[PDB]
Amino acid sequence: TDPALRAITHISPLGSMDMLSQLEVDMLKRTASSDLYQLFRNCSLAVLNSGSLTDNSKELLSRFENFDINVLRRERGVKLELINPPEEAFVDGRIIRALQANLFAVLRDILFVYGQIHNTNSVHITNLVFSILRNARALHVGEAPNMVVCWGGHSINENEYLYARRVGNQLGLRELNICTGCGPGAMEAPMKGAAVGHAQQRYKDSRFIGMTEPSIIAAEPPNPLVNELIIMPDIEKRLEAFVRIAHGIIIFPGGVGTAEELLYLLGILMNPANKDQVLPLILTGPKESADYFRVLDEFVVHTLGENARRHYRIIIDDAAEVARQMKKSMPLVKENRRDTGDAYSFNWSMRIAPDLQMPFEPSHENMANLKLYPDQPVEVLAADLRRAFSGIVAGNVKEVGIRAIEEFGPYKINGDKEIMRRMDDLLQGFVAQHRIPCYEI
Amino acid sequence: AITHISPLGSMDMLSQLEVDMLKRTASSDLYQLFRNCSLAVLNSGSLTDNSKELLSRFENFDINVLRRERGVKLELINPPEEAFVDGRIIRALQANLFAVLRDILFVYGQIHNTVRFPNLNLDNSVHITNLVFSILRNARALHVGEAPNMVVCWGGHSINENEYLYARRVGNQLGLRELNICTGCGPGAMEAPMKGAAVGHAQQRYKDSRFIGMTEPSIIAAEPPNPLVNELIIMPDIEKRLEAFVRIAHGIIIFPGGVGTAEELLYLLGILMNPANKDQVLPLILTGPKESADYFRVLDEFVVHTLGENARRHYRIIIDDAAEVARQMKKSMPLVKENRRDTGDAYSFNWSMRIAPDLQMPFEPSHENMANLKLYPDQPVEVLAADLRRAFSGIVAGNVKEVGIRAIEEFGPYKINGDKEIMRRMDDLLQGFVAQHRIPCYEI
Amino acid sequence: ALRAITHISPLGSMDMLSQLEVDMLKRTASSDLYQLFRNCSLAVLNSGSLTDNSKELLSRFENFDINVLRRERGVKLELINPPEEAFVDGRIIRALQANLFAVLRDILFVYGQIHNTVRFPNLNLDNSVHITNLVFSILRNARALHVGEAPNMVVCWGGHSINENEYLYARRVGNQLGLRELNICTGCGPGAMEAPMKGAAVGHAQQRYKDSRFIGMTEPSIIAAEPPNPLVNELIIMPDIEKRLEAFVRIAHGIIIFPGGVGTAEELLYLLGILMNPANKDQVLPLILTGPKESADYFRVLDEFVVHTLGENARRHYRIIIDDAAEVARQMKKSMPLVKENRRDTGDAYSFNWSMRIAPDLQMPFEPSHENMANLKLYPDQPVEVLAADLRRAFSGIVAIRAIEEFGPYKINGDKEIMRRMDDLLQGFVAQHRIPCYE
Amino acid sequence: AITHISPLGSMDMLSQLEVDMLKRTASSDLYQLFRNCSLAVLNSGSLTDNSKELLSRFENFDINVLRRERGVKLELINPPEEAFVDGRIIRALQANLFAVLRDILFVYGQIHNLDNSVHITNLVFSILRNARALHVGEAPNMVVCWGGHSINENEYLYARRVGNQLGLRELNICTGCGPGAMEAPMKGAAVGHAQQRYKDSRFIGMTEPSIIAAEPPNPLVNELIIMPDIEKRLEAFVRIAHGIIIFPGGVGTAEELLYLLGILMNPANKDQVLPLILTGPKESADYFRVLDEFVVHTLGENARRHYRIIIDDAAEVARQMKKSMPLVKENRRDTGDAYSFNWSMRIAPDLQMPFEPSHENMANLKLYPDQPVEVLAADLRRAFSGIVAGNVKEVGIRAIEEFGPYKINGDKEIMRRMDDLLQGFVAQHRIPCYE
Ligand SMILES: Nc1nc2c(ncn2[C@@H]2O[C@H](COP(=O)(O)OP(=O)(O)O)[C@@H](OP(=O)(O)OP(=O)(O)O)[C@H]2O)c(=O)[nH]1
Ligand SMILES: Nc1nc2c(ncn2[C@@H]2O[C@H](COP(=O)(O)OP(=O)(O)O)[C@@H](OP(=O)(O)OP(=O)(O)O)[C@H]2O)c(=O)[nH]1
Ligand SMILES: Nc1nc2c(ncn2[C@@H]2O[C@H](COP(=O)(O)OP(=O)(O)O)[C@@H](OP(=O)(O)OP(=O)(O)O)[C@H]2O)c(=O)[nH]1
Ligand SMILES: Nc1nc2c(ncn2[C@@H]2O[C@H](COP(=O)(O)OP(=O)(O)O)[C@@H](OP(=O)(O)OP(=O)(O)O)[C@H]2O)c(=O)[nH]1
Ligand SMILES: Nc1nc(O)c2[nH]cc([C@H]3O[C@H](COP(=O)(O)O)[C@@H](O)[C@H]3O)c2n1
Ligand SMILES: Nc1nc(O)c2[nH]cc([C@H]3O[C@H](COP(=O)(O)O)[C@@H](O)[C@H]3O)c2n1
Repeated sequence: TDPALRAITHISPLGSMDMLSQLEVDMLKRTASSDLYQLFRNCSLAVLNSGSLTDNSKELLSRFENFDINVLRRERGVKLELINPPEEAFVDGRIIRALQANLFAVLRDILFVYGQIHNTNSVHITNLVFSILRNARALHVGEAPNMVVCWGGHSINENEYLYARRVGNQLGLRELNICTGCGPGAMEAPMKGAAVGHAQQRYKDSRFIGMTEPSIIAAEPPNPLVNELIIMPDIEKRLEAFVRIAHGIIIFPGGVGTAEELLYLLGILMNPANKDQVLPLILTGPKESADYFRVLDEFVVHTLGENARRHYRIIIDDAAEVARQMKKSMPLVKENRRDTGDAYSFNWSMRIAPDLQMPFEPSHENMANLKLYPDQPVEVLAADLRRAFSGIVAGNVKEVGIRAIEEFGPYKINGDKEIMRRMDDLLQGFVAQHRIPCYEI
Repeated sequence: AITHISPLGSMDMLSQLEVDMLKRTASSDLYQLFRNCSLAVLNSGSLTDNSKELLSRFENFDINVLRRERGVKLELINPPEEAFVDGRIIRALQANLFAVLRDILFVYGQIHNTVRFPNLNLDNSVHITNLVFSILRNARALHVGEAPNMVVCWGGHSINENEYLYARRVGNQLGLRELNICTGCGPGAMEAPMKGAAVGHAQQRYKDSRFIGMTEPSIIAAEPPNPLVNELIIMPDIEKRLEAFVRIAHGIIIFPGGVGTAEELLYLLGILMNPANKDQVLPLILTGPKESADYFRVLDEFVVHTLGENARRHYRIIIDDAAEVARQMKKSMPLVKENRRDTGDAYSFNWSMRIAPDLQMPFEPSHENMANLKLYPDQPVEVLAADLRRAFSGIVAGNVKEVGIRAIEEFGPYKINGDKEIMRRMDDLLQGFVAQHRIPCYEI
Repeated sequence: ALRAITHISPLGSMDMLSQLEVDMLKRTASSDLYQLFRNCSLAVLNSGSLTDNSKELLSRFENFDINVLRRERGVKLELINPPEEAFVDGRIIRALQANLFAVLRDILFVYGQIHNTVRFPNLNLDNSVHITNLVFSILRNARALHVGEAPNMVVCWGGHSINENEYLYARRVGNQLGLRELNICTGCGPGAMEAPMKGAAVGHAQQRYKDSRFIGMTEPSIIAAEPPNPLVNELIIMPDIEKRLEAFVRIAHGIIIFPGGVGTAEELLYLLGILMNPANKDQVLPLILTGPKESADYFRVLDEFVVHTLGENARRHYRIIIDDAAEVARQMKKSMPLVKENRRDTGDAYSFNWSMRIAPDLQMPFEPSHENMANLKLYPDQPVEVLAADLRRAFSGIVAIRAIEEFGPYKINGDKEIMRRMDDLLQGFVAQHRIPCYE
Repeated sequence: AITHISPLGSMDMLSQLEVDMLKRTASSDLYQLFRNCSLAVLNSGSLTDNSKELLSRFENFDINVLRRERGVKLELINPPEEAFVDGRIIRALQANLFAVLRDILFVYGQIHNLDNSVHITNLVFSILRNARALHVGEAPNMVVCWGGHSINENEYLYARRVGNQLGLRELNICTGCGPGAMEAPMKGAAVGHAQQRYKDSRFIGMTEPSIIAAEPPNPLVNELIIMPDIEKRLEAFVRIAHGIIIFPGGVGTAEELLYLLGILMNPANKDQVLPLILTGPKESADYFRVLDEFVVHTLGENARRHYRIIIDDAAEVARQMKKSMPLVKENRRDTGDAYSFNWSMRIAPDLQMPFEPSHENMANLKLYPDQPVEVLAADLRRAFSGIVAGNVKEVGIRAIEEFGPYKINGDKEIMRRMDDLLQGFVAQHRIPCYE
């Protein structure tokens, strides 16, 4: 169909999409013909660009502008044609199996999942999240709890990396499996250690999950350790499924996305209906992360109240203790699901409120109608804080309207201007570690 | 009195909104079916080989879909006590039960009533086949990369002592060569193979036997599955049952099943003698003990006179040579593997096989419909055999079923019209089958 | 598609062999041991025998001969005129392939080596520590003892020929036993040694147990005549009946004795003489005797004989169930966790009962010389352990001659009431069809 | 300060009379070997690379053999605390420890003919069989990876790069259990196995009682074998490998490449397939240059049918290695040889025998081109094992002052190449001790 020089390879499916119905295959193909192709292409490039020697992002992706991918139809199932893929993703002309699987992964979540809902109620949003993970063969039936979600920051310095490896090698010396946001630095070090420790302790089925969104994976290649890759429709459905599959959470330094994620966490942990649930939240870093955490906690205790630190707990420069506590909490998390009658792998009990599930358009009017009142209940005040925060993080990676920072005025944030005064040094502090301007009186 | 069972195999990871949907559907009129089938599942291997008498004893039995946050459970109010060893359900029985929950409630209920999958008109043949595939994929029944070894084994409900022995032997041979059996879940001809194949898999240290039994809600409800069946599948109607028999077999051995097997072959030949399927490899062997000779042959004549010597290519008869039937099968696998390899086709499912729409949809033997059934030699062989199958479906047991009798006492017998010699051959077959104990209800 | 010279590769036993050991196989194969290795190998290949014959079945293949090949990697086996039923489409049946290399394992590699070749010193073969440590290295080299194995092994004894009831019933015991995820070990033979495994199969099937272990133990003279039954997964051949019985005891976590005619009497008296010994008052080895309806009286006379000879203290080590298939499994399954605990507290292994003190008396083999028979001390002043040990050697010889015609009938210098119960049991067994041979 | 350990993998099912053998062997003079090797195994993974001083901290340590009816247990008096997690011994550390109980207490003590070349080879096999390292029915993927104890960072990176490429092709690594070049190949291999989903890595590390006494096994070694001497350690290196890859190990690579070319160039081994790739970074081009020159002159250019030199192409190093594997299988197939043990390879009994560098013997060593190539290299290795060892050991400093320097007989041109290679080896910083 094309006479040019176009290095091709035909890949068979590995670990997803393997048993496909015919009428599903058609659907896969008709979707790869829609406008969705760009995402499907750009994600598939980042998937084959994993663990690239050159530690770049935009420039790495621009080199392969000759790249393309096609969905090939066969009576049995389906195959992926790879025109001009990066050479590093192949050994002796065979695709590396990790990558293969993570490729067919992107077929699954971007063209099979993301297609059927986006190219076509908080109960629907959860059962749908469950369904995605079930289809991802990620909820293992009869699995004792060992999953420790690790949130963290895109860029991090050398000490912070070192310490997050140590937490990992510990987590792993205790036979605990890790999830992250499939990205780099903080989302990577914990697995990198947990492997070594998984090794030493002869653990034989290391789960290193990695949850992400269309807009993140299109630019950010999954770090190489990720052995299971899940892509969810939006951040909103990403954070929800983070929480539901976790048996522990360990926030790291990181800066902006972390802070935003913490508020998401807390406003589900402080809701009444969830005073019985057991999800250990240990924040941690290295010695030089002392002041950073400090001001974080100061911010929460001001906004949400001191009663908010019911739910968290800060260990500093004790890699071993963080893994020890996470290991001890695992029985309790089982039991706490035992007597609810709740799946060990999916926390159906945790009540996440529709405000936490509803997506925040980065529209200017959205922040201009935002509310920050101490009279608002702790839950509502925290959800609005998180939605403003996930909008700022989207203002550099989604680029849906980058010039709307001050297009007809600054984001009218009506309410206690002292909440913003606390974020003054907080936001500049993230800029300090390289992680009324935007608000309004 | 009341035991609560956990899932085993089927229904292990359920979404809440789904568990839920079971309990509603469990309350619908469908309930009696769900109960009947679950009582049958628990009465497998019953020391009493009684059909209706065995189930009528357990009238106090009843079953309840219980909801928990994790998943779903089953409440067993007065279960037959045999099915419990030291208080625990027999793991086999457990998994068969949760199979009835899968195909009876999550599968039958859902596609017939709630339009959750919209795009399913269930007349379009593409939709019927793809569905037959979704049913099977969900029963974890199709395996990816499973090199071909499934010998589907059609037979007869009641069979004499010799036929059993002979069919057990074929199974032993089949399983001495590491071939897995699939039957129609029942007793006799559908039990005897798996029963021997078991000793075969054993001697040959074959591990992970697959003894599939495929069935339909009316069959299972009256007839418990035989105790050997390892994977239970319940297809909505015979039509979907046969159609799935085809697609998942890599070989087919038709044992002697009385006048029933006659429409069986015809159905098989219908798809086989089709020009788009002149390339598909599907070993069709018939076989039987010494005495089954006469019975296979009188069949043979009829087929060749109605369809031709060309029909004799697709099948093969063998008699009292058990082993050779295992031998030809084990041989034909690699060719069947290949036949799929070049057509770019799944090993476990035969997508390419064109089963014809008139064979997918059901046929009702209305006295008007019967006589309009075109049966003459000009009409191509495909249509000839398929109408011959529908014509045999109605006239066979046209006197056993009291529906046929009452209707052939009102509107008269089946005055079918087509070609004189054909109704001669269609007769012959029945006069011989009657000679072998295997106005009339029919007319020219 | 097969010939009459076929070359079989190893399966499951003798897989990794050093060249110097490979040589040892061939030199022992050319020595006088050959007939044994020949007869046994024919036997193994004649399992699943469609024809229900014994000696007539094996005498038909006089052309069969087997030879030890040599390659650099290991050993292979040369089958010259094997029987055809043990091959399918020119492949050897994988069952028979193991059991063949099994016989190669124990008859030539073991029995050859330990008897004479001083390649292994420190083999007094009289010291009872040596016999026991030897029985271990056998079941070890036979990959028979599994590390970290929760106890599920139930040894079954019984009669090689049994009516159709005794078989049907022993089948049900198996079915139930199996349904509880228990593994059976018998003496490899027919009838009472087949039915437990035969049923045990179906229920292992119903309960999705995925590693049946139908062990069968035997000794060279028996297997030469009796082909193992088709169910046997592990074949193990022990040098003599004595070392076979010791290893029975060591591997069992339960012993059921079925209706084995007068053939079980020495069997029970063998168990008792280790169970009633002192240092074994803490050990946990359930001993049920069972049978179907008609076996009732057959145990009856039996139990009487033991009570009166050894005492009612022998009823401590056994129990008796009749026609309750289901129960004999239920109790057996129940006893497993206790058997784990008793080996646990004692610091002992689960697969091998080191701590049972088996009498050196019972380990050594018995000569029923008329002098030795008379000198056999059969008095109740002697302790119950030695009383049962001497009562067994008495029954093994008197029941199972040319010498009672040369010298005389077996005038045992025993206590008369012991001799009185002895003859009364023999007469009661004659009522059940199960000057005399004694005096 | 005491813990008790159960057996993991090694020594798990033992007969009672064997157990007794373990105890009395432990109480003898072999105790010190056991203890210092046991100590080193518990010291794997330590951040401190002061191999010796590390052991000097834990001089309180001691180790007792515990009897039980079931088997054996290991009492640990004052064990290093880092080798535990929440009181649980690290499983890796558990296993290698019992492997020292295996090869040092059980094996070494008991075996101490050993004079007949066939007896030595069958024993090396019985040692590898008891170590459960020979897998029956195993496609050949073992690449033995020789190298040097301390290498700079560019050889460490390069050796790692090799491994990753080896791994990425589903190939297992065998090394000398140490660090430096014996670690980076496995360390790489690790990352790669993962990427390709290779789920059964076999990072065999073989060694001798003297080596492991002071040196903790590097943390990647899955399976630890300890052979009695070096002579048997090498012979074993040879029979289990399917290829060999020689990293830049300084002058320590000289006798090695000779020993190997000895068995390769002997006649009866003209049909065996054992690839030999020598690789390294760019800094190693001169270093391999003089090595290859010295050989082409002494043994002939026929010797370069047996060794190939690749420099700075890690991919190809593996690519060829991975291509060789099917050929090494077939080569064992048609000979009727094991795929796990190269029984057919003829090792000459002199290469199996230890060489004592007595002034008399090294002078008696025949070193002239008149003798044949197989013998020449053998004597050349026995030459270098004393010559270069001269400038380091006292037998080549102290003995050459007492009875005079080493006046070797043979041919002058050979001795010229020898000295010329050495002068090379001094120039890359890797009458003297030799005349
Ligand atoms: N609550 C809960 N139960 C689960 C889960 N996964 C598996 N199970 C098992 O379901 C089985 C049914 O026992 P129930 O007592 O009725 O469970 P329930 O809490 O919902 O009532 C339990 O097995 P069991 O008989 O109790 O054995 P075991 O759990 O003690 O080992 C339990 O282990 C889960 O994610 N949540
Ligand atoms: N058509 C088809 N291919 C399948 C099936 N299952 C697995 N395969 C794999 O697909 C490979 C065929 O590659 P292609 O030759 O391109 O098939 P294609 O023309 O239809 O695209 C098979 O090669 P292979 O030679 O069969 O490898 P192997 O399975 O013997 O290892 C096998 O690895 C199936 O059910 N149908
Ligand atoms: N007696 C015996 N023990 C064995 C055997 N195999 C493994 N073990 C284990 O030994 C462990 C007990 O620790 P030890 O320190 O050795 O006991 P000991 O004092 O009697 O020597 C148990 O693990 P655990 O987890 O502590 O006990 P459990 O819960 O598994 O039963 C037990 O399972 C065996 O063949 N026999
Ligand atoms: N040389 C050698 N042979 C081994 C090894 N391991 C297993 N075998 C097998 O021994 C079996 C006997 O076949 P032969 O044809 O006699 O082998 P040979 O030439 O090497 O002597 C072969 O099985 P097969 O059924 O005949 O063929 P295959 O498909 O299993 O490979 C072969 O694979 C080994 O480490 N080395
Ligand atoms: N045993 C084992 N098992 C796995 O699954 C692994 N995945 C990645 C590694 C490597 O990660 C570390 C990288 O840290 P680095 O040395 O580059 O600074 C290496 O020390 C390696 O052990 C690894 N090791
Ligand atoms: N799961 C399992 N595993 C083995 O290893 C087996 N070996 C033999 C059998 C058979 O036992 C019965 C034979 O008795 P039959 O009724 O045929 O006379 C068959 O119905 C089979 O189940 C078997 N089953």
